[PDB]
Amino acid sequence: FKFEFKFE
Amino acid sequence: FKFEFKFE
Amino acid sequence: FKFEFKFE
Amino acid sequence: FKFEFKFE
Amino acid sequence: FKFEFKFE
Amino acid sequence: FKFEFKFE
Amino acid sequence: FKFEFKFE
Amino acid sequence: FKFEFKFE
Amino acid sequence: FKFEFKFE
Amino acid sequence: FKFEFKFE
Amino acid sequence: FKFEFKFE
Amino acid sequence: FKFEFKFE
Amino acid sequence: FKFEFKFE
Amino acid sequence: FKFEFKFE
Amino acid sequence: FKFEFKFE
Amino acid sequence: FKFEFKFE
Amino acid sequence: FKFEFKFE
Amino acid sequence: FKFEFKFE
Amino acid sequence: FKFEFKFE
Amino acid sequence: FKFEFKFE
Amino acid sequence: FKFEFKFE
Amino acid sequence: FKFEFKFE
Amino acid sequence: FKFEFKFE
Amino acid sequence: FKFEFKFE
Amino acid sequence: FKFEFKFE
Amino acid sequence: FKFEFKFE
Amino acid sequence: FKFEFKFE
Amino acid sequence: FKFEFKFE
Amino acid sequence: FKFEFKFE
Amino acid sequence: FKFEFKFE
Amino acid sequence: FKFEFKFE
Amino acid sequence: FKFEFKFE
Amino acid sequence: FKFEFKFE
Amino acid sequence: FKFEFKFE
Amino acid sequence: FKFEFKFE
Amino acid sequence: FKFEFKFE
Amino acid sequence: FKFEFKFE
Amino acid sequence: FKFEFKFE
Amino acid sequence: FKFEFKFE
Amino acid sequence: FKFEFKFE
Amino acid sequence: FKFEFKFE
Amino acid sequence: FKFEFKFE
Amino acid sequence: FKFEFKFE
Amino acid sequence: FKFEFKFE
Amino acid sequence: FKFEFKFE
Amino acid sequence: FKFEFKFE
Amino acid sequence: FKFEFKFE
Amino acid sequence: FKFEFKFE
Amino acid sequence: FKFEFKFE
Amino acid sequence: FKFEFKFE
Amino acid sequence: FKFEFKFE
Amino acid sequence: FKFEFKFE
Amino acid sequence: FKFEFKFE
Amino acid sequence: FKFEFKFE
Amino acid sequence: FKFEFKFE
Amino acid sequence: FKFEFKFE
Amino acid sequence: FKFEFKFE
Amino acid sequence: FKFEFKFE
Amino acid sequence: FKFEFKFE
Amino acid sequence: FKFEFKFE
Amino acid sequence: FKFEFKFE
Amino acid sequence: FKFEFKFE
Amino acid sequence: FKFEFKFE
Amino acid sequence: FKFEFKFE
Amino acid sequence: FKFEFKFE
Amino acid sequence: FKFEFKFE
Amino acid sequence: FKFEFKFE
Amino acid sequence: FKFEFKFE
Amino acid sequence: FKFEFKFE
Amino acid sequence: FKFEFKFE
Amino acid sequence: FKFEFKFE
Amino acid sequence: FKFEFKFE
Amino acid sequence: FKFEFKFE
Amino acid sequence: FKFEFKFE
Amino acid sequence: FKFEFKFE
Amino acid sequence: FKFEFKFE
Amino acid sequence: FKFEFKFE
Amino acid sequence: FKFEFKFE
Amino acid sequence: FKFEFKFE
Amino acid sequence: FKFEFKFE
Amino acid sequence: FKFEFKFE
Amino acid sequence: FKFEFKFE
Amino acid sequence: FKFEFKFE
Amino acid sequence: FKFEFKFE
Amino acid sequence: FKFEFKFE
Amino acid sequence: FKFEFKFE
Amino acid sequence: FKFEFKFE
Amino acid sequence: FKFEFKFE
Amino acid sequence: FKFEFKFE
Amino acid sequence: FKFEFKFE
Amino acid sequence: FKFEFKFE
Amino acid sequence: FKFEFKFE
Amino acid sequence: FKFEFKFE
Amino acid sequence: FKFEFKFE
Amino acid sequence: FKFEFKFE
Amino acid sequence: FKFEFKFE
Amino acid sequence: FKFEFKFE
Amino acid sequence: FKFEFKFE
Amino acid sequence: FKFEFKFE
Amino acid sequence: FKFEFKFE
Amino acid sequence: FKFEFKFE
Amino acid sequence: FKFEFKFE
Amino acid sequence: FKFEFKFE
Amino acid sequence: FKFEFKFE
Amino acid sequence: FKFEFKFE
Amino acid sequence: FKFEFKFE
Amino acid sequence: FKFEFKFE
Amino acid sequence: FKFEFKFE
Amino acid sequence: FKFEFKFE
Amino acid sequence: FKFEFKFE
Amino acid sequence: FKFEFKFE
Amino acid sequence: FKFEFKFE
Amino acid sequence: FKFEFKFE
Amino acid sequence: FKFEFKFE
Amino acid sequence: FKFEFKFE
Amino acid sequence: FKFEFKFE
Amino acid sequence: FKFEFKFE
Amino acid sequence: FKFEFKFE
Amino acid sequence: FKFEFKFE
Amino acid sequence: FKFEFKFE
Amino acid sequence: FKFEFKFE
Amino acid sequence: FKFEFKFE
Amino acid sequence: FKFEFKFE
Amino acid sequence: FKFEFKFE
Amino acid sequence: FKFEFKFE
Amino acid sequence: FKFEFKFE
Amino acid sequence: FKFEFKFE
Amino acid sequence: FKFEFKFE
Amino acid sequence: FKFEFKFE
Amino acid sequence: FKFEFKFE
Amino acid sequence: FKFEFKFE
Amino acid sequence: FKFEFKFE
Amino acid sequence: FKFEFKFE
Amino acid sequence: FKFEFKFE
Amino acid sequence: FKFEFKFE
Amino acid sequence: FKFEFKFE
Amino acid sequence: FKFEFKFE
Amino acid sequence: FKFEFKFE
Amino acid sequence: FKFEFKFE
Amino acid sequence: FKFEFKFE
Amino acid sequence: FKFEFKFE
Amino acid sequence: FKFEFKFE
Amino acid sequence: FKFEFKFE
Amino acid sequence: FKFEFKFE
Repeated sequence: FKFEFKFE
Repeated sequence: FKFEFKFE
Repeated sequence: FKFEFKFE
Repeated sequence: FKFEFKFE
Repeated sequence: FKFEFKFE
Repeated sequence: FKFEFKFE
Repeated sequence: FKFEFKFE
Repeated sequence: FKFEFKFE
Repeated sequence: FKFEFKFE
Repeated sequence: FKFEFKFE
Repeated sequence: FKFEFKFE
Repeated sequence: FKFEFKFE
Repeated sequence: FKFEFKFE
Repeated sequence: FKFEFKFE
Repeated sequence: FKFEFKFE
Repeated sequence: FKFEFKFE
Repeated sequence: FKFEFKFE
Repeated sequence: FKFEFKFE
Repeated sequence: FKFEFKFE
Repeated sequence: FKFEFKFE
Repeated sequence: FKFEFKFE
Repeated sequence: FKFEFKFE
Repeated sequence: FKFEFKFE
Repeated sequence: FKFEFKFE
Repeated sequence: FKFEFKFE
Repeated sequence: FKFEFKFE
Repeated sequence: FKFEFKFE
Repeated sequence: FKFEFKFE
Repeated sequence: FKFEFKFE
Repeated sequence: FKFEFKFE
Repeated sequence: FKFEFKFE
Repeated sequence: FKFEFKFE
Repeated sequence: FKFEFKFE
Repeated sequence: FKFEFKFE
Repeated sequence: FKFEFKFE
Repeated sequence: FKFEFKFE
Repeated sequence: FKFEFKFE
Repeated sequence: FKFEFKFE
Repeated sequence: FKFEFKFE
Repeated sequence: FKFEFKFE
Repeated sequence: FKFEFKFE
Repeated sequence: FKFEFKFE
Repeated sequence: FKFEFKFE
Repeated sequence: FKFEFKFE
Repeated sequence: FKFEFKFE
Repeated sequence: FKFEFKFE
Repeated sequence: FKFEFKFE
Repeated sequence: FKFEFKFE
Repeated sequence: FKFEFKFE
Repeated sequence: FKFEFKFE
Repeated sequence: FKFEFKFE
Repeated sequence: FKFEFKFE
Repeated sequence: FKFEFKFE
Repeated sequence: FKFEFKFE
Repeated sequence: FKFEFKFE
Repeated sequence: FKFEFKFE
Repeated sequence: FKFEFKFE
Repeated sequence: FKFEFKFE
Repeated sequence: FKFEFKFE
Repeated sequence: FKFEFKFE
Repeated sequence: FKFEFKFE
Repeated sequence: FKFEFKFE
Repeated sequence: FKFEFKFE
Repeated sequence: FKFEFKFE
Repeated sequence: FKFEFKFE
Repeated sequence: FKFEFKFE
Repeated sequence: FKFEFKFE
Repeated sequence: FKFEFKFE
Repeated sequence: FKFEFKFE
Repeated sequence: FKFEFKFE
Repeated sequence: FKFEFKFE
Repeated sequence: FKFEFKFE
Repeated sequence: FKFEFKFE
Repeated sequence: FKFEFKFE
Repeated sequence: FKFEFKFE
Repeated sequence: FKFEFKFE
Repeated sequence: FKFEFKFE
Repeated sequence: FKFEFKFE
Repeated sequence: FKFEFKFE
Repeated sequence: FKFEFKFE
Repeated sequence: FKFEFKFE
Repeated sequence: FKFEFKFE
Repeated sequence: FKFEFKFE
Repeated sequence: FKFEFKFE
Repeated sequence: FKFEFKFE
Repeated sequence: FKFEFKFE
Repeated sequence: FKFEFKFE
Repeated sequence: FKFEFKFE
Repeated sequence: FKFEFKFE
Repeated sequence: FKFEFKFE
Repeated sequence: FKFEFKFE
Repeated sequence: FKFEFKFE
Repeated sequence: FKFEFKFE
Repeated sequence: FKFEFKFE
Repeated sequence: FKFEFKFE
Repeated sequence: FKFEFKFE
Repeated sequence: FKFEFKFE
Repeated sequence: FKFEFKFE
Repeated sequence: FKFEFKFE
Repeated sequence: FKFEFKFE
Repeated sequence: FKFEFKFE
Repeated sequence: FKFEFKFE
Repeated sequence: FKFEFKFE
Repeated sequence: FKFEFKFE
Repeated sequence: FKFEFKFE
Repeated sequence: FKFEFKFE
Repeated sequence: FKFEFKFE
Repeated sequence: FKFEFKFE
Repeated sequence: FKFEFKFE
Repeated sequence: FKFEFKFE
Repeated sequence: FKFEFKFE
Repeated sequence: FKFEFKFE
Repeated sequence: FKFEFKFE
Repeated sequence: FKFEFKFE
Repeated sequence: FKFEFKFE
Repeated sequence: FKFEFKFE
Repeated sequence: FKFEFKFE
Repeated sequence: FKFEFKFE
Repeated sequence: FKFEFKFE
Repeated sequence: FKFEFKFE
Repeated sequence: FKFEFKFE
Repeated sequence: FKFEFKFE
Repeated sequence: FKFEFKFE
Repeated sequence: FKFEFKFE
Repeated sequence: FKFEFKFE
Repeated sequence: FKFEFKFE
Repeated sequence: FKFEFKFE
Repeated sequence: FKFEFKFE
Repeated sequence: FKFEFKFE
Repeated sequence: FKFEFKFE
Repeated sequence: FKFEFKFE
Repeated sequence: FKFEFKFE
Repeated sequence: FKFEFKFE
Repeated sequence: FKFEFKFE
Repeated sequence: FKFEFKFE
Repeated sequence: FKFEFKFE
Repeated sequence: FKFEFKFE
Repeated sequence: FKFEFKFE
Repeated sequence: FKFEFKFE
Repeated sequence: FKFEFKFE
Repeated sequence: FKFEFKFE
Repeated sequence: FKFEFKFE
Repeated sequence: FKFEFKFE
Repeated sequence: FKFEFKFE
């Protein structure tokens, strides 16, 4: 399982 | 306002 | 899986 | 008011 | 997949 | 009141 | 695909 | 009461 | 495609 | 009561 | 295409 | 009770 | 095209 | 703002 | 069971 | 900021 | 039951 | 920073 | 029972 | 459009 | 579009 | 009972 | 779109 | 009782 | 989209 | 009582 | 998205 | 009373 | 996302 | 009273 | 994530 | 009064 | 995780 | 007054 | 886990 | 004033 | 109180 | 008070 | 008070 | 006050 | 005050 | 004030 | 003030 | 002010 | 001010 | 200002 | 300012 | 600014 | 600034 | 900045 | 900066 | 910087 | 820097 | 640096 | 103990 | 006991 | 005891 | 002890 | 005692 | 002692 | 006494 | 002594 | 006395 | 002596 | 006197 | 003498 | 006088 | 004379 | 005067 | 003359 | 003047 | 002239 | 192991 | 293992 | 494994 | 494995 | 082991 | 694997 | 694999 | 072991 | 793979 | 051992 | 050992 | 041993 | 030994 | 021995 | 020996 | 011997 | 011998 | 012999 | 695009 | 993007 | 993409 | 990405 | 991916 | 990643 | 992975 | 990792 | 490691 | 290990 | 190692 | 070991 | 080694 | 792993 | 060993 | 070796 | 041995 | 060897 | 408010 | 032992 | 042991 | 409000 | 162990 | 309201 | 273990 | 209302 | 494991 | 109402 | 895994 | 009402 | 995966 | 009522 | 993918 | 009642 | 795409 | 009852 | 209004 | 298990 | 109105 | 177990 | 309004 | 399993 | 009215 | 056990 | 599996 | 507003 | 009326 | 698979 | 036990 | 009336 | 695939 | 605002 | 009456 | 026991 997030 | 999402 | 969002 | 959406 | 929205 | 929609 | 709406 | 609709 | 409506 | 409709 | 309606 | 209709 | 109706 | 997640 | 997290 | 978790 | 944790 | 836990 | 109704 | 009804 | 009703 | 209603 | 109502 | 309502 | 209401 | 409301 | 309200 | 509100 | 409010 | 607010 | 507020 | 705030 | 605040 | 804060 | 603060 | 702090 | 009008 | 209108 | 209009 | 509009 | 528009 | 729009 | 748009 | 959009 | 978009 | 997005 | 995305 | 993400 | 991710 | 993660 | 992870 | 971990 | 672990 | 451990 | 009453 | 009366 | 009166 | 009243 | 009045 | 009032 | 007025 | 008011 | 006004 | 106000 | 304003 | 203000 | 502003 | 301010 | 600012 | 500041 | 800063 | 500082 | 028994 | 039993 | 039994 | 049984 | 019993 | 049995 | 059985 | 009994 | 059997 | 009893 | 009794 | 009693 | 009595 | 009494 | 009395 | 009294 | 009286 | 008195 | 294939 | 497949 | 397979 | 499978 | 298997 | 299984 | 088995 | 099991 | 057991 | 047994 | 036991 | 027995 | 006993 | 068994 | 007996 | 006894 | 008796 | 006795 | 008690 | 008490 | 109690 | 209790 | 209790 | 209980 | 209980 | 239970 | 239960 | 269960 | 269950 | 189940 | 089930 | 299933 | 199923 | 299926 | 299916 | 299908 | 109940 | 009910 | 029930 | 209820 | 209750 | 029902 | 049921 | 209630 | 039913 | 209560 | 059923 | 049915 | 309450 | 069925 | 049917 | 209470 | 069927 | 309260 993998996950990645970016904001701004 | 900017957003990003990654899954799998 | 990929996702991208923009507001404004 | 502006919006954007991206998928896949 | 693409999407775009405008209001006002 | 004004509206817009884009798809594809 | 395109869409447009007006009210008033 | 006034209305408008656009498609395609 | 076009559309127009009036009421009243 | 009054009504109107336009198409095409 | 055109349309018109009256009631009353 | 009164009615009206227009077409074309 | 024309149309008219009365009741009563 | 950056984020990451791993599971399994 | 395994887990991993990253921030920044 | 880094994190880790193990279970079982 | 077992558990393990790491930080930094 | 390191941690450990055992139960049962 | 009893009943009564008027329209128009 | 008057109505009258009796039951029983 | 008037209405009249009586019960009982 | 009694009842009454008007539209338009 | 006017409305009128009476009960009892 | 009594009731009244207007739209538009 | 105006509204009017009276009770009692 | 009394009531009033406007939208748009 | 303006709003107007009055009570009493 | 009185009330007022604006969005956007 | 602006807001405006008045009471009384 | 009075009120005001801005986001983003 | 900016914020603005005024009261009174 | 007055208020102001920034995140991130 | 920066913060900014002003009052008065 | 004034305020400021940093984490991490 | 660093911290920074300023007041006034 | 000023402030500073470190953990770990 | 139905009314049909077929033309064809 | 229905009203049917076929045209084919 | 229905009204149908079939064209086909 | 329904209004039907078929076109096929 | 419904309005349907079927095309097919 | 509903408005239906079928296209198939 | 609903609005449906079915395509299929 | 709802807006429905079906596509199948 | 809802907006639904069903695809299937 | 909700926004629904179904895909199945 | 909600946003739902259902896939299934 | 909520964001829902269902996957089943 | 919530974010939900339901898988099931 | 909450983040929900359901898995069942 | 919360983070929930529900498995069940 | 909370971190929730449910397992049932 | 909390950490919860619920099992049940 | 709290650490919660529920088991029921 | 129902009682149906159709008109049209 | 059920009772229908369909006039049309 | 139930009572329907469907006008249309 | 219901009482249905349909119009349309 | 319940009372419905559905106009449409 | 309810009283339903549908419009549409 | 309860009172509904659903417009749509 | 409630009073419901739906719009949409 | 309670009063709801749900717009949507 | 409540007063609900929903939007969406 | 209580007053809610839920936008969503 | 409360005043609720939800956003989301 | 109390005042809430919940953003989420 | 409180003032609540939630974020999340 | 009290003032809360809960971020989460 | 308090001032609360929650984070988490 | 009191000031809290609770991080968790 | 206090100043609270919680961590956890 | 259901069982229905409708009489009417 | 359903079992239906109609009697009218 | 359904089973219906209609008598009428 | 349905099984229908009509008797009239 | 449900058991349904309708009477109208 | 249906099976109907009509007697009348 | 349907199977019809009429007897009258 | 449910049991329903509907009369109407 | 239908099969009808009419006797009468 | 539930027991339902509807009367309308 | 529940027991419901709905009248309406 | 609950006991429900609805009246509307 | 509960007992509920809802009137509306 | 609770006793509930709702009135709306 | 509780007793609740809700009016609204 | 508690006694609850809500009024809204 | 408690007694609560909530108004709102 | 307590006595509670809430007003909001 | 919709596609049916009915075999029977 | 549906695909129907009937058999019987 | 949706796919049905109805056998009966 | 659904897949329906009916039998009966 | 969702999968149904309805047998009846 | 669901899997439905109906029987009846 | 979720799994339902509904028997009825 | 759920497993539903309905009966009825 | 839960285990639900409903009856009714 | 948790275990529920809800009878109703 | 809990054990729930509901009745009602 | 914990044990609940809730009767209601 | 607890033992709960609720009544109501 | 969760497990439900609902009988009704 | 602890023992509760809550009657209400 | 406690023993709780609640009443209310 | 401890013993409580709380009446309220 | 205590003995508690609450009243209220 | 009389009381009576006996132990042992 | 024995006990006795009077209030008021 | 033994226990006894009287109220009122 | 008599009570009786025996343990052991 | 053993237990016994009487009310009323 | 008699009770009987045995454990172990 | 073992368990036993009697009511009434 | 007798009960019997055995585990393990 | 093992389980057993008797009612009535 | 006997029950039997075995897992694993 | 394995599973087994008996009713009645 | 016997049941048998095996997974994996 | 694999699956197996027996009824009756 | 035996069942057999294999996926993948 | 692949699929397989047996009944009876 | 055997079944076989392959996709893609 | 591709498809395949076998019955019997 | 074999089947074969190809699209696109 | 009158009511009477018996059990056992 | 015996039951009785009286109404009116 | 009268009612009577027996089980077992 | 005996019960009684009176209303109005 | 009047009410009366009897138990036992 | 035995059952009985009486009405009227 | 009379009813009787047997199972097993 | 006897009870009484008066309102209005 | 055996069944019985009696009516009237 | 008036209220009256009696017990015993 | 009489009925009898057998399966297996 | 065997079946039986009796009527009258 | 006697009670009284007055409001307004 | 008699009936008999066999399959397989 | 084999079948049988008997009547009378 | 006024209030009055009597006991005994 | 007799019937027999064979397929394959 | 007598009481009084005045507010505003």
